[PDB]
Amino acid sequence: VTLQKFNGLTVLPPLLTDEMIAQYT
Amino acid sequence: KNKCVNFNFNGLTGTGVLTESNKKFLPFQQFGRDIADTTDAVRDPQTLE
Ligand SMILES: *[C@@H]1O[C@H](CO)[C@@H](O[C@@H]2O[C@H](CO)[C@@H](O)[C@H](O)[C@H]2NC(C)=O)[C@H](O)[C@H]1NC(C)=O
Repeated sequence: VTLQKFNGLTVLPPLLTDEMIAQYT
Repeated sequence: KNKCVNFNFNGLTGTGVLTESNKKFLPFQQFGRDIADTTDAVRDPQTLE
């Protein structure tokens, strides 16, 4: 799986990080 | 440069930080646009930078 600030759009991070989700899984 | 300012370039107005670009334009081009059709680079009229 593969993947603007000038216009007031903000894409803030999730609460759980990917290294934390990795620990739950 | 390295401060944000109410800028204008040949009537291309905006507000933002100005800093030097690794991008090269062709000789006739004056400003650059991103994929969202929005301006993200401009040439200085007197220093062609
Ligand atoms: C506009 O005028 C400036 C001078 O104020 C020109 O810039 C000069 O360019 C020459 C040749 O490249 C340099 O030797 C000088 O050092 C430059 N002077 C300064 C202070 O920048 C500029 O070329 C002119 N623009 C046009 C389109 O003629």
